[PDB]
Amino acid sequence: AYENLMLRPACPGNLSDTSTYNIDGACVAQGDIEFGSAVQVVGIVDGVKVVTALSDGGTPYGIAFRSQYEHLSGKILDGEVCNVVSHGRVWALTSLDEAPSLFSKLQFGSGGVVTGGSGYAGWTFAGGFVKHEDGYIIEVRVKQNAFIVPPP
Amino acid sequence: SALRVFPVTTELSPTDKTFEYMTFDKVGTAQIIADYTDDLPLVDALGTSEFGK
Amino acid sequence: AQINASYQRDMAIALPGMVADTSKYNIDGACVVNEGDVLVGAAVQVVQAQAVDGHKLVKALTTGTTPYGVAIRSHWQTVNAQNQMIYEDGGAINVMTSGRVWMLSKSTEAPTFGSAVKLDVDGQEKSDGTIETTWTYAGGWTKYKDIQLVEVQLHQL
Amino acid sequence: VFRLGNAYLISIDEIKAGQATGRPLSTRKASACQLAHDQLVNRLVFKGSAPHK
Amino acid sequence: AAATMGIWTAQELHRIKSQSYEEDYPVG
Repeated sequence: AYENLMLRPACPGNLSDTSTYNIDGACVAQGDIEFGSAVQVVGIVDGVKVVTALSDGGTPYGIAFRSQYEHLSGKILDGEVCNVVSHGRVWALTSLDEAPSLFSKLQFGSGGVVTGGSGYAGWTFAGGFVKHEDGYIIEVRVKQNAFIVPPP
Repeated sequence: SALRVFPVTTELSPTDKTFEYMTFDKVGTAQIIADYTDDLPLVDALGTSEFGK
Repeated sequence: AQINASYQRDMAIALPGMVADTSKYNIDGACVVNEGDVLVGAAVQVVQAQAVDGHKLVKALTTGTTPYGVAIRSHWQTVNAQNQMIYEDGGAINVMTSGRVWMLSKSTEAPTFGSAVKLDVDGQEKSDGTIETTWTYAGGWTKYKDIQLVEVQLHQL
Repeated sequence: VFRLGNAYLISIDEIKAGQATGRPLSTRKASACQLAHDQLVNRLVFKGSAPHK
Repeated sequence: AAATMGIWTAQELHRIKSQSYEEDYPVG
C-alpha cells in the first residue's frame, strides 16, 4: 500500500467482493460505533435490533457498514439507524502485524477489533492484509449462523 | 503511464484469444558474369513466427 | 404389405464438472493454474492467496491437503486436449465454492443422501477415500457412457 | 394435473463468440430443453411415476 | 533449429465443410 501505487487498496468497513452478501437495514445504535468492528444484539424492539459495540461475554453478530448518506460524521452516532453486514466478505479492523494462516478462525476482543486467530468456531480469515494509517486491515469472511449464544 | 510511453495499435478483434506475427529473411548472392553463361547463383526467402495471448 | 416402424432414444443426464441445479451457487474467478493441468470434474487446492492483489493460485489435489472447490465446465476458457476438456497451466479457472455440481467418481455403489464426501489423493470422489471434506452428497448418481458421475453439495470454506 | 420445468446458462463471452463464428450455443441449448420436455412427457406416459401416483 | 523456415502455415491452406452432422434423438 501507501506510495508507489496510484490507488489505496482498501478502506475499513466496506465490502471487498460481490459474492452472496446480506445487509440488515432495520437496526438502531445504542452508542458510538465505528466502521468495522463486530456488534452485538442487545434486544429487539418492535422488529428492529438494538446493536452495540462488542463487549466482554457477548457473541458477535455482524460488521458495521459504511454509507455516505446516512452517516455524515465518519462514524455511527447514538440513536441512528445503521447497516450491518450479517453475511458476506468485508474489511474489518485488527490489532495484528502479521497475516494469520489461511482459512483460520479469527477471534475478537476489545471494541470489536481482531486480536488473533487460532480459534475454535466462528468466522474465517480470507486472503487479504493491507496497511492503514498506523496499523493493518484484515478481511473477514462473515457467515450467518456461525456464533451461537451459550445457554445460561 | 505505460499507455503513453509505449505505442498503442489497434488490429485485433474483440473476440480473439491468440495472434501471430511473422518475420522474413533473405538468402542469396551475386557474381560477376560473362555472356554465354549457364552457371547463375540462386536466391531464396524464408521466415519464422511467434505468438501471443 | 409392410409395417411401419418408430424408434426412440434418450439423452444423458449429466457431464463431468457441469452445474446441476439453479440453486444458490458461488463461482469464483480470479484463480490461476500455478502448475500442471486441472480436470473439469476434480477438486483443487489453494497454493497461495496474494494479499495486495487478490489472485488465488490453484493446483491439483495431493496427499494431505484441504480441498477448496470443483472446476466448472465452460466452452470459452477451457482448452480441448487429450480428447477431453481441461484447464491448461497459466490460465483462469472457474472454481465453484458453493452449490451442486456433477463430480468424477471412482466408487461402485450409490451413496446416502446426507453424509460426508471423501476424496482420494487424485481429487476424485471415492467411497473410502482418505482426504476429508465438509461437503455432503445430494442424491444424483448416474454414468455417462463409461464415465461414472456423482452429485455433491458444496459448502463455502 | 402436473407442471414441468428446466433451465440453462450462458455467458457474454460465449454469446460474442457465437455471433462471431455463425455457430450459436443458445439455440442448441433451447432445442435440448424442448427435447428433454418431450422425452419426459413420453416417459410419464409409457412408464409413469410411483411417488406422484 | 527453427522449423517453419517457411512462408505459409497449415491453417492458411485449409477448409471447413459447410455441412454439419448432428446426433438424432427420437422423441417417441
